[PDB]
Amino acid sequence: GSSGSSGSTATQKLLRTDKLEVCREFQRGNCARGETDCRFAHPADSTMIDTSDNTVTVCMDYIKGRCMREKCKYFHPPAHLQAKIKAAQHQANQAAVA
Ligand SMILES: [Zn+2]
Ligand SMILES: [Zn+2]
Repeated sequence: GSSGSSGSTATQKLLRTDKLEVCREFQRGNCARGETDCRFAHPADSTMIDTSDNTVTVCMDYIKGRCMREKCKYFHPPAHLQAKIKAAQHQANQAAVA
């Protein structure tokens, strides 16, 4: 076979929704809005963080309201947030801009 047509651009082609951008301030302890008034998730453990993208996985089950996965090892976002994501899946209208 070809075994590699071409690698001009080094980047995959896909998109996920279970990815929360970890805050930069909180990490050091500067964020005042907190995971509550802050859109970015605040990892308390700060262990499942990738220094490559700086994003944490999102528990799909939990989002639905029932999280009983096997040894759930994903971040659990707050209520306000949990929704922000849900809406995305369920076709709906968007609010104005800030
Ligand atoms: Zn924050
Ligand atoms: Zn979970």
